[PDB]
Amino acid sequence: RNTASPVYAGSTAESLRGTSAGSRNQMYRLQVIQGAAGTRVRRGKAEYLVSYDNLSAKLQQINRQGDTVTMISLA
Amino acid sequence: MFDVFTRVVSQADARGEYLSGSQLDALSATVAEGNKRIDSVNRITGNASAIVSNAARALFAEQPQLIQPGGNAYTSRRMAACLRDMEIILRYVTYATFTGDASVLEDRCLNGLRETYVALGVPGASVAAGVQKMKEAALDIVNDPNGITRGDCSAIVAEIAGYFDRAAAAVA
Amino acid sequence: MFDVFTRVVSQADARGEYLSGSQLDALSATVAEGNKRIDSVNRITGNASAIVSNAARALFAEQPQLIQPGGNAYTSRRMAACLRDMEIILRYVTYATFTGDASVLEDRCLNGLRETYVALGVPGASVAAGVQKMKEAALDIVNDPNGITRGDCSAIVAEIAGYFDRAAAAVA
Amino acid sequence: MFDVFTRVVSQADARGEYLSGSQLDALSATVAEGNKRIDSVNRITGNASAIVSNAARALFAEQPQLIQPGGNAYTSRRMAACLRDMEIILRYVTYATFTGDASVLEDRCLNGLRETYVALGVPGASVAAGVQKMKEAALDIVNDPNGITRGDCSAIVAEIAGYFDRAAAAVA
Amino acid sequence: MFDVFTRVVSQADARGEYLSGSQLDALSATVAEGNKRIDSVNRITGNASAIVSNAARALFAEQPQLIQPGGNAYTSRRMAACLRDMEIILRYVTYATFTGDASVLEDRCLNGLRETYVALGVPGASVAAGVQKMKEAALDIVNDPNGITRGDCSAIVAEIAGYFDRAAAAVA
Amino acid sequence: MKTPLTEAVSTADSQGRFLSSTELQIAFGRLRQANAGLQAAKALTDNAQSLVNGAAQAVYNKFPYTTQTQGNNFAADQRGKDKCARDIGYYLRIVTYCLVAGGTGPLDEYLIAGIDEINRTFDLSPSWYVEALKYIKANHGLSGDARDEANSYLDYAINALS
Amino acid sequence: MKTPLTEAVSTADSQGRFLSSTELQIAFGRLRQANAGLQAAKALTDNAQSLVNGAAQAVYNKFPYTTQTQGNNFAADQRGKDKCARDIGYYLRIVTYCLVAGGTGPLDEYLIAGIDEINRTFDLSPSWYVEALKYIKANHGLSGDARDEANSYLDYAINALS
Amino acid sequence: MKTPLTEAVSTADSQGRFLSSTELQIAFGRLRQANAGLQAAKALTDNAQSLVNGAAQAVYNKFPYTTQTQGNNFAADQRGKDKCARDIGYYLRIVTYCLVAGGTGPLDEYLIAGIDEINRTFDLSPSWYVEALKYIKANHGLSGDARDEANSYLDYAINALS
Amino acid sequence: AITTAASRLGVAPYNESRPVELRPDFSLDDAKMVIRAVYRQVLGNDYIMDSERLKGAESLLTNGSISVREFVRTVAKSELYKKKFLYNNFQTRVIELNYKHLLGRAPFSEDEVIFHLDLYENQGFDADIDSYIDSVEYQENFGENIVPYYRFNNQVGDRTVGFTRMFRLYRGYANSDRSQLERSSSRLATELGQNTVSAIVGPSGSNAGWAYRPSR
Ligand SMILES: *[C@@H](C)[C@H]1/C(=C/c2[nH]c(/C=C3N=C(/C=C4\NC(=O)C(CC)=C4C)C(C)=C\3CCC(=O)O)c(CCC(=O)O)c2C)NC(=O)[C@@H]1C
Ligand SMILES: *[C@@H](C)[C@H]1/C(=C/c2[nH]c(/C=C3N=C(/C=C4\NC(=O)C(CC)=C4C)C(C)=C\3CCC(=O)O)c(CCC(=O)O)c2C)NC(=O)[C@@H]1C
Ligand SMILES: *[C@@H](C)[C@H]1/C(=C/c2[nH]c(/C=C3N=C(/C=C4\NC(=O)C(CC)=C4C)C(C)=C\3CCC(=O)O)c(CCC(=O)O)c2C)NC(=O)[C@@H]1C
Ligand SMILES: *[C@H](C)[C@H]1/C(=C/c2[nH]c(/C=C3N=C(/C=C4\NC(=O)C(CC)=C4C)C(C)=C\3CCC(=O)O)c(CCC(=O)O)c2C)NC(=O)[C@@H]1C
Ligand SMILES: *[C@H](C)[C@H]1/C(=C/c2[nH]c(/C=C3N=C(/C=C4\NC(=O)C(CC)=C4C)C(C)=C\3CCC(=O)O)c(CCC(=O)O)c2C)NC(=O)[C@@H]1C
Ligand SMILES: *[C@H](C)[C@H]1/C(=C/c2[nH]c(/C=C3N=C(/C=C4\NC(=O)C(CC)=C4C)C(C)=C\3CCC(=O)O)c(CCC(=O)O)c2C)NC(=O)[C@@H]1C
Ligand SMILES: *[C@H](C)[C@H]1/C(=C/c2[nH]c(/C=C3N=C(/C=C4\NC(=O)C(CC)=C4C)C(C)=C\3CCC(=O)O)c(CCC(=O)O)c2C)NC(=O)[C@@H]1C
Ligand SMILES: *[C@H](C)[C@H]1/C(=C/c2[nH]c(/C=C3N=C(/C=C4\NC(=O)C(CC)=C4C)C(C)=C\3CCC(=O)O)c(CCC(=O)O)c2C)NC(=O)[C@@H]1C
Ligand SMILES: *[C@H](C)[C@H]1/C(=C/c2[nH]c(/C=C3N=C(/C=C4\NC(=O)C(CC)=C4C)C(C)=C\3CCC(=O)O)c(CCC(=O)O)c2C)NC(=O)[C@@H]1C
Ligand SMILES: *[C@H](C)[C@H]1/C(=C/c2[nH]c(/C=C3N=C(/C=C4\NC(=O)C(CC)=C4C)C(C)=C\3CCC(=O)O)c(CCC(=O)O)c2C)NC(=O)[C@@H]1C
Ligand SMILES: *[C@H](C)[C@H]1/C(=C/c2[nH]c(/C=C3N=C(/C=C4\NC(=O)C(CC)=C4C)C(C)=C\3CCC(=O)O)c(CCC(=O)O)c2C)NC(=O)[C@@H]1C
Ligand SMILES: *[C@H](C)[C@H]1/C(=C/c2[nH]c(/C=C3N=C(/C=C4\NC(=O)C(CC)=C4C)C(C)=C\3CCC(=O)O)c(CCC(=O)O)c2C)NC(=O)[C@@H]1C
Ligand SMILES: *[C@H](C)[C@H]1/C(=C/c2[nH]c(/C=C3N=C(/C=C4\NC(=O)C(CC)=C4C)C(C)=C\3CCC(=O)O)c(CCC(=O)O)c2C)NC(=O)[C@@H]1C
Repeated sequence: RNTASPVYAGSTAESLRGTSAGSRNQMYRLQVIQGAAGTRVRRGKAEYLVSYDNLSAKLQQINRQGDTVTMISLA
Repeated sequence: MFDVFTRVVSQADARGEYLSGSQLDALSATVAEGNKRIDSVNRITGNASAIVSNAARALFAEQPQLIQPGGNAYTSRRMAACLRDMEIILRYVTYATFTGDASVLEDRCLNGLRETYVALGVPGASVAAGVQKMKEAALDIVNDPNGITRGDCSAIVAEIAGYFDRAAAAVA
Repeated sequence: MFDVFTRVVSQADARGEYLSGSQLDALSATVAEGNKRIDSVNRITGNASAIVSNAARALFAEQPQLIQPGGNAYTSRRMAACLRDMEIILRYVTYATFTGDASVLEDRCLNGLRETYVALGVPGASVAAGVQKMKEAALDIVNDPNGITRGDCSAIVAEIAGYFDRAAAAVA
Repeated sequence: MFDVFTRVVSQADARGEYLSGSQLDALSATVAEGNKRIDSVNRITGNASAIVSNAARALFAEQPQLIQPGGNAYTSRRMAACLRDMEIILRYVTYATFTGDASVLEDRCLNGLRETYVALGVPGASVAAGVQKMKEAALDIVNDPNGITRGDCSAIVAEIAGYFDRAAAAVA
Repeated sequence: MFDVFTRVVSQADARGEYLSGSQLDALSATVAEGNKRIDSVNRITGNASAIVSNAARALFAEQPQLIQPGGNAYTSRRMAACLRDMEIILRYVTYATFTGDASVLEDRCLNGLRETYVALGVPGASVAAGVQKMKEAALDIVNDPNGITRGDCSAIVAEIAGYFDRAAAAVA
Repeated sequence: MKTPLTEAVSTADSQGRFLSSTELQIAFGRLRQANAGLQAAKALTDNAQSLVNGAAQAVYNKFPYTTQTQGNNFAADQRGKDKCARDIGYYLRIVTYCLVAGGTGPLDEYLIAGIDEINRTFDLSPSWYVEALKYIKANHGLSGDARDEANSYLDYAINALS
Repeated sequence: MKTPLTEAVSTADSQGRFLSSTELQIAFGRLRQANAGLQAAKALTDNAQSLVNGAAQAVYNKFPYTTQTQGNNFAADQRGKDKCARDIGYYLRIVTYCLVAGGTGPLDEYLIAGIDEINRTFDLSPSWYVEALKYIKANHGLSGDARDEANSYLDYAINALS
Repeated sequence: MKTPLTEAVSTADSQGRFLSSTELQIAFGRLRQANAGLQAAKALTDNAQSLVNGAAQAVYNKFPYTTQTQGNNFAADQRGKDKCARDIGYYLRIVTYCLVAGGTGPLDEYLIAGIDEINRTFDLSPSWYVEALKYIKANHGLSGDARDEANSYLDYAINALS
Repeated sequence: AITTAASRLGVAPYNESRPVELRPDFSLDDAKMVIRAVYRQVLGNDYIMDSERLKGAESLLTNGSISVREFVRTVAKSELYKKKFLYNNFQTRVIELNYKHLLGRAPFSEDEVIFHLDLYENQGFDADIDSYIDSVEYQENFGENIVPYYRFNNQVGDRTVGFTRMFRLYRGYANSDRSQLERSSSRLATELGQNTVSAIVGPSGSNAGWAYRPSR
């Protein structure tokens, strides 16, 4: 489709944890393609940062809405 | 977002400088154009539904592939989303005209829009054609000399055309 | 996060082994240093405001470009954020000193901090210089022989120095 | 929330009637007083901190039981909450002055406030005294003849006094 | 919540007084009982499952109407809720023993429990019977002279019995 | 940044609405005000050095210990005096931005947000700057709408510090 | 993990606070306990094979059907006996971790979280492991604080299984 | 409020758990500290009048304008002097509560929460109170654990003011 | 909607408000409005002191490191939230507060109390908080980027009992959850157990009989 993607190589994948990264202090970055099939959708491509404890719940949320997961990595 | 005034202020603060006399004079000239600016916003807004619907009809007439079955504007949901997108873009163009700065249009509407359309298969070039049709109708509405104090609105019309041009370029 | 004890446990569990006698002896030595560790945490915490403010003043004195108009520490919000960051890093360094393991500092504070600063344009080298200033002040406070039972605190001071050095390296 | 204009409109709509000529003329007289209204709002706002602090000092001087240990204004948290309450009531009184209608005070500031003070044990009679002190200071500030185009502000001052009286009555 | 120390502190602050010599001595006496208090908490906790299950089995034996079809403890969902409630009450009893103050038990567990059971038809008298059964078992466990440094735990035992009595009285 | 035009659009945007007569009236209000603000900004700018130096001396006169007491937070040396004149210059300059912008946005974004932390951290007394701002009010020489708007921002800063 | 030091820092971080006398007292409590905990771990480790083998035999003695009944979940064959001795070894080893760490964190993280699903899925009786834990309690020969802390973790596992 | 016993139960309650060896260790830490804290509270209480009066005079010496300048926020008259001695007494009394409670809880709840708003509203310099707290630190005469815990709360208040 | 009785019932200010959304590429002022909106909503309009602010969470929210929902989750799991609403309350009262704060509505049925009481008892407070925020209901109303708000108006999936119970938990604009007449007591323990409702009593100021509360 003649487009680019963000670069998450080396340490560029890292994101700040603080006290918001759950019990394991790990963040997961979910890149998705989404549309409006609920709240208004503002962007066709979105990123979500969720802790390990909420990673399962987030996948079902993305799944229930019919949105596509393009990449998941540790942040 | 910035307006015409805060844009100059932000640049001056980053340099630690008072606004120069020239910059103040330039903003006074902007103030002098205020009534014409307000009229242009009011005129586009008052005709917004006609501007969108007429442009959409003309767009689909010239590009029948959009509305044929399987077309990206086919089915009620996608047609509705399409008409919504036209209305959104026209709305933010009026916002930029009102503030006198493109930041509201760029930040809130156009940023990410090409990526959204490419991701979802929306033909951006067709969106650009629809924006151009809205541009033509909106500028004609602004330029109508009937029922208004006569004067020169070329500068305001040029500014509005630029916002439409940026919108057309952003999606294509 | 790990402390000095659970760090050894986690490594042992992954190997399916009981802690060796040498490993238990090493932890026993760590327990013998516990009072020195608590004093060092107390002393740094009791002087936290002075350490942050004195280091910040020295940083801006040596790097005046940070506070000039347009500088990254110019305006109240950005200065307040900068002082907040210095306190946060100090706080997490004291956390690592308390637990005896860098995991809390690395996992919660430093991970992704460089990317945050690069994106914002925060000069990482200047943050590292700031952290370095806090380090020298903190170690002097920890090493002060007055008003405390006298003894050799070189081990804990070396450990605290390493935590500060980790923070400087993570942001530079 | 209503303003001075929409208050009349709402009453007219509930009757299904156009505003009468008398009602339109009355609103025209309100518009003629608009500059005085804006000045009064500006003057109270420009002295808001002094009005709150001076009134609070006077209230605690006359009612030392509020600030002694065990008093409802004792401890920094309760004392700060108390000062916030005075500022909030003054802020909403300026809103009512700005809109020309008490609805914003009734709908938001005084809505549930008596329940709050009864539940917490806040002495409502003492809040009323504090509100009375702010009223006295505010009206003097509004009426100051210096540095303003001279004219009769009795009508706006009487209106502002009523909003203060409303707030004082709602709490005690 | 309050612990034994903060309960005295909160009372002193409301009076604006330093703690008296007798009050400090009383808290010093409480400290001397701390090891016994910790042992009592540890012993109840280490037998928590047996205390709850044995009490529940005893309760249903004396009161078979709870577990007959249609009985309030009948069905797995209600039986699980019943066992859960017994564990909750025991848990907060151990909390109160740990802190030396009944506030956590009152605030978290007993405040509203009677209203809940009355609304749902849970027989409060039978809950109180279960609580008493846990009390006799728990105090026997606390008083066991084997495997512990000998001494007088009557004061601690009396306090724990009071918390159980308070729980039973709250629901009966 | 709080200015009449930015708040008009932001409120409309939050409602997903085209601009209506309400927002146009906001624009007319700005246009009635804008020239007075620009002239006020010009007058303060032209007189900036006299106002800043006069304001700093007003602070030193009201709080003589600031020029007599050693310390990093005081003005007993040229270092401290230069910092103080700089700070007062920041207040005046950002006030002229508010006059240009037509709102407190420049003060909110550049100066007021976080000022409490700075003064606490560096042991700077808000009363010092209040005195500096009061001098500027008493000496900028504005009249009419220019005076009223300029004083609203100076009083806005004073209230933020108090 | 749930240990005094990590929990103290976690709670402080949630409030954005530096560590205070409360957290320092938590450290002192840990220091009072740690040497006894380390001594308990050494004693259990040195006696691990005797404790594990003894515990496995105690389960077989109390539940003889486990050594006589064919099935994947039983210990009638050498396969099942080895699985059983392995599991009891896991309990003892992770209990020594709790003594080293001064908390139930290792038991929670490694063993207790999810044990119910495992026992249900593979038809393993919790009562078997309760008996093994009871044997270890009765035979580790610890005294004083080492006994108290070790039995607290062994009871923690027993309570989780009941 | 933040004390070792309250924090221990708050952690377990948040987790819905019985108290474990972690929480028991916290209690042991409290018991190791408590007697020294009670001793410090008694010593400060017996000496409170001398410490408060000396602390107030130390502030007046360091900031002589406070006793020379007219204003409601200054101590030029007996009214302001009485207010000042009252405030310093509040700090000293609430510090004794921290020693009794074994944590900053009393300071957090009774004094520090909202102190910034009070000092701003009434134009009180936090530097005045920092000087008073430093005087109490240098003059309470405590030693050992009593000194350490007492100075931790005095420094805790100082840091909150700076 | 609610038009005639809106002001009387304390709903008029919320009729006049719009959801607070954090758009992509949000500005500085956008982040501040979210933080203010989250603190007012999630903490039940209690005054928040500067020492109580979650400065770290605010920083991450401002930086885009955490979304609005994750910021809401961070506030809800903080010691500030637990102090205000957990440690001094019956868990049914806690469940009531969680529904109002995080979902902007009152509990509908005893089943909700059963679910969240068991979830807290078995998995702890943090697990229970996740259940509200990761719920389908939260997803459909607020999603990733909108601050929770009171849902006074009728929606798909509503029950009428929810409307009447909202005014048991909401007691007016100039009020907080910790400053109501019933104080720490559960408002809905009896109503949920018996599946009953009570006549709506509006907030003080606009209703003379605002203080009516039945006896035991
Ligand atoms: C180009 C845009 C066209 C044009 C505009 C134009 N307008 C004016 C002057 C005014 N227009 C207004 C507008 C309004 N008054 C209202 O009450 C409302 C509703 C909110 C609106 C929209 C006003 C107030 C004025 C000033 C007074 C006047 O009527 O003259 C001018 C004159 C120059 C000026 O800047 O004032 C012009 C040029 N004129 C054209 O010929 C273009 C087609
Ligand atoms: C009672 C309130 C006092 C009082 C007021 C008063 N004001 C005016 C007239 C004006 N006041 C203003 C106000 C402002 N101009 C600005 O630019 C701003 C800042 C944003 C403000 C607040 C204006 C615009 C006017 C009109 C022009 C003028 O300067 O006169 C009057 C005169 C009558 C009128 O309504 O115009 C009065 C009476 N006067 C007193 O004596 C009271 C103490
Ligand atoms: C009534 C409760 C019973 C009783 C108690 C009792 N205990 C002690 C003394 C101690 N108990 C402990 C407890 C522990 N040590 C640990 O390591 C842990 C595990 C985390 C616990 C729970 C301690 C440390 C002591 C002090 C040292 C010692 O070994 O004795 C006493 C003695 C008096 C005292 O207060 O110290 C008593 C009386 N004794 C009985 O007879 C009751 C059945
Ligand atoms: C027939 C009963 C009457 C009538 C029809 C008429 N319709 C249009 C235009 C459109 N019709 C639709 C409808 C749909 N498009 C879809 O994709 C689907 C869902 C699968 C539906 C139901 C749409 C979207 C349009 C507009 C775009 C388009 O032209 O395709 C017109 C022309 C309207 C115009 O302005 O061009 C007409 C004439 N008109 C009558 O008088 C009949 C009684
Ligand atoms: C109409 C001329 C053309 C067309 C449009 C079309 N767009 C979409 C979907 C989306 N459009 C947007 C754009 C925005 N959403 C916003 O909130 C804003 C900022 C305020 C903008 C600019 C987005 C985000 C989407 C996706 C989410 C949504 O649909 O709401 C569609 C539907 C795509 C689909 O398959 O679902 C369509 C049809 N399509 C054409 O063919 C015309 C050229
Ligand atoms: C000070 C020595 C230097 C400096 C700092 C500076 N930082 C920011 C902004 C941010 N800092 C952080 C960092 C954290 N937030 C946290 O919660 C934690 C713990 C997990 C850390 C480490 C973040 C997230 C931000 C962005 C969001 C925020 O503003 O809080 C700024 C402002 C940047 C801007 O342009 O807004 C500044 C000024 N700058 C310097 O020049 C010094 C070298
Ligand atoms: C000061 C003159 C008196 C006083 C006041 C006092 N008030 C509170 C607590 C609250 N005040 C309010 C009021 C409002 N909140 C709002 O949002 C609005 C505007 C819509 C209003 C009017 C509320 C809701 C509270 C409770 C929330 C909170 O966090 O406090 C206190 C604190 C009481 C306590 O126990 O903490 C105090 C002290 N007290 C006096 O003695 C004076 C007479
Ligand atoms: C039979 C296959 C084996 C057996 C049974 C046994 N069960 C119990 C005790 C209880 N059984 C239940 C089960 C239920 N109660 C319900 O309400 C329902 C759902 C409708 C079920 C399935 C319960 C809750 C209990 C405990 C309370 C009670 O006694 O009613 C016992 C006694 C256990 C005890 O400790 O008292 C026994 C003996 N035992 C065997 O050996 C059989 C192989
Ligand atoms: C067991 C000995 C007896 C018994 C118990 C029983 N209780 C319920 C239901 C509830 N129990 C509670 C209790 C609590 N909630 C709290 O917040 C606290 C403190 C943390 C406590 C103690 C609540 C609120 C309920 C309602 C929700 C739920 O059902 O879990 C039941 C179920 C009743 C029903 O389903 O209708 C039962 C069975 N019942 C007996 O017969 C025994 C005497
Ligand atoms: C003047 C009234 C008095 C005074 C001033 C003084 N200020 C500082 C230091 C700082 N001042 C600021 C203020 C700002 N920085 C900004 O970016 C803006 C917003 C645009 C403001 C208002 C800051 C942040 C500092 C600290 C960092 C810096 O040095 O720039 C000092 C020195 C303090 C120190 O410890 O170095 C002084 C002396 N002091 C007096 O006695 C005057 C009465
Ligand atoms: C002494 C170092 C200096 C000084 C003191 C001073 N303080 C006030 C007024 C107040 N002080 C407080 C402080 C507290 N109230 C509390 O409840 C607590 C926590 C338990 C504290 C720390 C408050 C709230 C006030 C205002 C209300 C009151 O007056 O009680 C004054 C008078 C200020 C005024 O304008 O009335 C003074 C003089 N002033 C100096 O110059 C000393 C160096
Ligand atoms: C190391 C950088 C410096 C140092 C430390 C040191 N401390 C001790 C001993 C103790 N320190 C404490 C600490 C406290 N007691 C309390 O009540 C509190 C307040 C909550 C604290 C922080 C304690 C309890 C001891 C043990 C008793 C004792 O005083 O001896 C030592 C001695 C060896 C030891 O580890 O115990 C040392 C060396 N000494 C230096 O010279 C360094 C500058
Ligand atoms: C029509 C025949 C009559 C009438 C109706 C009327 N109702 C309302 C407002 C509400 N109606 C409800 C009812 C429900 N909400 C639900 O979710 C369900 C169950 C699933 C029911 C039955 C509610 C809760 C409201 C208030 C909230 C909302 O409207 O969203 C109104 C409007 C009231 C107002 O605007 O103030 C009206 C007009 N009115 C008549 O005169 C007819 C007799």
